[PDB]
Amino acid sequence: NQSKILTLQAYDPAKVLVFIGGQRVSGFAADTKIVITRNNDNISVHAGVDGEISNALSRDNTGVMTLSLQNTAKWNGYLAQWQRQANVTGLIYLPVQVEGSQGLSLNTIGWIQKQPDLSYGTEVGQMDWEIGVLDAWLSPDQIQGIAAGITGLLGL
Amino acid sequence: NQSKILTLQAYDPAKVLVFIGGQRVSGFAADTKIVITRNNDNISVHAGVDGEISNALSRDNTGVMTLSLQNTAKWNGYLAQWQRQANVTGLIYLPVQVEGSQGLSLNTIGWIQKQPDLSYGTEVGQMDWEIGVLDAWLSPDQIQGIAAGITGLLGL
Amino acid sequence: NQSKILTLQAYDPAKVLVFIGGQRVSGFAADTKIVITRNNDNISVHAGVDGEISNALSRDNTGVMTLSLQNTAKWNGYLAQWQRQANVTGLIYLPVQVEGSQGLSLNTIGWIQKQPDLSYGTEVGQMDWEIGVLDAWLSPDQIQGIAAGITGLL
Amino acid sequence: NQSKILTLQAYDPAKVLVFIGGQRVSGFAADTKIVITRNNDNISVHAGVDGEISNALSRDNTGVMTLSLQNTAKWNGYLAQWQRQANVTGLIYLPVQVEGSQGLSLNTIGWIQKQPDLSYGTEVGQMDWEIGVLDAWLSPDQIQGIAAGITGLL
Amino acid sequence: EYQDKVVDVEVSLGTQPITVGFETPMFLAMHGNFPERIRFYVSTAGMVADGFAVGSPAYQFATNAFAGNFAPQRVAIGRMSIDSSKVDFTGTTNTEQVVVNITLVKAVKINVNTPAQIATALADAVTADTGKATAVATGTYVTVTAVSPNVVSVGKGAGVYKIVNESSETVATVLPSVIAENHNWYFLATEARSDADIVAAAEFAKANYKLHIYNSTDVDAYAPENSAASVFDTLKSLSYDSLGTSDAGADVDFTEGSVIGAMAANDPSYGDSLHLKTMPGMVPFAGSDTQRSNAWSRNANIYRGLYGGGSYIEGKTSSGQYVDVIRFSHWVKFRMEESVFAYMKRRSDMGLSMKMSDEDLPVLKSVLMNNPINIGIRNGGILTGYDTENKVSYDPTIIIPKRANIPTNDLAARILRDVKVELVYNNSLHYVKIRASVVLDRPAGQSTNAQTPMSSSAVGV
Amino acid sequence: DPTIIIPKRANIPTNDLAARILRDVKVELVYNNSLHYVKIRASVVLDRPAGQSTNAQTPMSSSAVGV
Repeated sequence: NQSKILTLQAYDPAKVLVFIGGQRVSGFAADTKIVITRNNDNISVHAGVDGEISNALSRDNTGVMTLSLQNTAKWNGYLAQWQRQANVTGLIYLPVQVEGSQGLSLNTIGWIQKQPDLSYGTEVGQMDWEIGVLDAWLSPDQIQGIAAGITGLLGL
Repeated sequence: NQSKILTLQAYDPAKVLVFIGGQRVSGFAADTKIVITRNNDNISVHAGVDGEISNALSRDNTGVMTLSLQNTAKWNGYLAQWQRQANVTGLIYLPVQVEGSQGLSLNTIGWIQKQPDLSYGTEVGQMDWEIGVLDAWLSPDQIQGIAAGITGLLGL
Repeated sequence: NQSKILTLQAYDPAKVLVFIGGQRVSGFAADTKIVITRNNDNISVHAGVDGEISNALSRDNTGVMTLSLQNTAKWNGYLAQWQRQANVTGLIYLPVQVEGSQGLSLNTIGWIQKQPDLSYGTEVGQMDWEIGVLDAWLSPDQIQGIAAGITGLL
Repeated sequence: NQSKILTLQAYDPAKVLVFIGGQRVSGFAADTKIVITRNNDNISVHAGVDGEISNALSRDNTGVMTLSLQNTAKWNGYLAQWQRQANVTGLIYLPVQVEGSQGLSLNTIGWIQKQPDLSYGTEVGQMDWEIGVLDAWLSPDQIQGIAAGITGLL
Repeated sequence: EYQDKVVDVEVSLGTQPITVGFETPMFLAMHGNFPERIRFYVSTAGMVADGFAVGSPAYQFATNAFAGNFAPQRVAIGRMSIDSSKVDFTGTTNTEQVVVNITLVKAVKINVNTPAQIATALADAVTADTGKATAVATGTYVTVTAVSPNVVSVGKGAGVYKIVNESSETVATVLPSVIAENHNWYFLATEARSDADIVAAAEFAKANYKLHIYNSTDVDAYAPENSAASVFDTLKSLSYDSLGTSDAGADVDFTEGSVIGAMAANDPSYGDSLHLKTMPGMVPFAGSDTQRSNAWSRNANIYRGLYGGGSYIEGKTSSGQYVDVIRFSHWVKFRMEESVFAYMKRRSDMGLSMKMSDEDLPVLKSVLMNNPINIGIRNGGILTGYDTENKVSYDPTIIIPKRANIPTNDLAARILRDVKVELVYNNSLHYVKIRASVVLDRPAGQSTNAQTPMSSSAVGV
Repeated sequence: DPTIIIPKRANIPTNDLAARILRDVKVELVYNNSLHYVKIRASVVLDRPAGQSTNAQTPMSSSAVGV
């Protein structure tokens, strides 16, 4: 076969929308906006004494989301104030939504995990917020023609 | 959307003021003045046996502050004399304040943790003092329009 | 087929006005006058092993504009004084507008990035101040015609 | 439009006086006489993926000034003796002032950084002493006019 | 003047304001809104300010002209004296008739049954509404007439009917008068759409180098070729040149404006034609496919819809020549007169008037090649190069005589003659044919011959 | 461009040579006028302005019919 264009419109980093609490977030830095990862694998395998393989689904779905920002963005102050308020009162849970472009998306409830480290140097620094999320299953959503494809897979 | 300037005035490294005991500190080196970091995460997560997630806030807020100086600065002698005096008598706690420019700031009480290592070589060396601080929560302070933004976040 | 002249008006370098902060700049050196370049490619391509290819749009438009001036122009002193003032106070952003004669134009906000070397010799030298711009998109405002909608069989 | 002469006085290389330690330096070589350059950019830019950009002001003004002298000038011996004396005792800092004819000037504290190579051939050679300066900001003191306040629509 | 503010800013809403060279059309309507015989208007709003009623024939023509992609920014309106007016209801309608009507500004209301009842009802409302206008129904239509020297204008809207103005002044006699006041108009359109009136205008335009356009609702337009009962047939026999197209709304919307709106700003120098151009306001032709064939042989162009849009098909004139060729001929004539004339005046006003000698006549090659000819080549309207079959070159030629070759009589009259020029026109593309093929499985191996194909058989003697 | 015209000795009356005075030197100049007043015509669009004309030809600068 010959070459083929995977999509019709190009992936645009500015088209990726990040919402925390209900407000869009601006002030990203460097060449990595967000990184979404899980904490544990989906299935753990165990060997047997006579060749049998037993698989067990995992029931933990927490994950981490690293947000990279410049230290000149007001969202740094927003997050710091939220952290102080949460420590004082107790409310720590806020909604988190990420609308990807030509890619998977996320919609769950998150919290602030670890405060980054400042570094005042010659250039402008970078702060990386770890935001933990309850459910970390990515959703096809915008991508079309998925319902038909799912029923196409065979298995026994 | 198009491009946008995050701020109006440029970040200036000399505008960052560091105070220890009540005197400004001069003699920084290389391309990193100070580094502020925490010791533990803000929240630790635990998995359940049926999908529940339980979160626990941390009650420890100590941190570290690395001060980079040339070995030709008098503040090296100041810190050495203070260390000897503290060892002899017992008073080790002194105030520490850092006033950042277009960034987060700090105001707490600190102490001297570990003495750096000298290295006499061909070029002029660098000594890094670890200063431990009681509270390491960064404060928006100078940044304006934070009180209104904090009340804007939704959550349940 | 006969050769055709492109534009009915000759390209006059004196019609390429440079405005920094609202003042016209005079005292340019020989050879080139203005050099405008971007910093990164507009579209990046991710080539696949099988053959599928995907592209991404760059969101960074930082560029560098080079101004060449003679050693005897007052604008060198102007730029030095502006550099000192911006250093002491902090405000470093000023408007920059370039109007082409028969070509593209430019209008964004710029700043002084690098100061040039100063040589002294038998002849009068040249100093190239490096000015950075927020966005480096060239604009075809002077040319008349709307065919972008007409073009394109995508 | 008519061509305009920039400065009413010609640029005379003999009016560019160099003062090191309070003495005038004589015996310069051919082609260039003084070369003054900085070491790092004045403003650095942190480009963001989304489009937000932030800049920082450099706090380092170290520079290198290159002096070219003939092999038969006494100032070579002067510099060698000064180098030896600074090595044995320890004091290495001396004032440096450069006065331009119709251009920018310079006045800071300098030191000898690198000694030049010494070649011997059919013709009289050239040796380029490298002098470092604490600050490399050029000053428009000789030119008269205050328009920095006038300029600027920031 | 006194200005209270150093800087003044006018702020408006809706859009930003739209000036180019264009040829104005002239529409010969029937009205009495001014004593003049020709007036220029720049917008529809200007017409109603002059007492023209919304939906009137003059208003409908103007609104369509300004809506084109090549619309002009200034139209011209003729004037013929009204004797009366009619509102004809020879057609079913089942909705309120909002018949706009203006004297010297109301909107009559009607409700609906049969045409006789609605026609009578309208006349009832006109009376006792303003006892200085005449209204009387007659069978299936109402006649409206002014009782006094008072401007009366009947409009249109929300109904299914047509307005038919009438006048005693024939077109053949009015036209010599309107041209007297002003001659700055190129396209000619006429409201009076009788068979004899249209033919009279066509003869006039031909002799005055104007372009004549007319729509027609005649059913005979697409009738069988044998039936020569349509106006299109009459013009074809006379070998006149006029652009006519069949349209159902020709007498209710006056779609001539839409056709003109696509030509006013189209300079002929590009050689572009009316094929496939979009007319914003006409309706696609519906008559089967054979009916389309009949119209084509009639030189009666149609508006036809394809692939969701509307497309004007072929601009053949009454004589059979394509319209783009006719416009080119007029463009060549006009732009050569001005170019030579404009050069003589630049010399006559300097005191150094041009003189008939071999040292001055040759200069014309630089004048003619400059303004008219060179523009055509740049825009692609004039072919140049070489022909590989006829073995001739297409380069334009210009021949000028010599003083020794001019008869003594002409020198006395001071007139030059026998200047000759040649040009080649560039023809657009209208139709295309394709011969595709499909292979089902494993076509047989091709010939393995690997020699250069000989271009001719050896045996020829 | 400024012009300067100077006469010739043959064009000077005999009387002026006795008085030793020259006359009729003529000069021309053009003044440059500053700006005092300015007017602006701004406009505002509310929603989806209609599609513009698709004409893509060079705009003819004059009407053909002028005679």
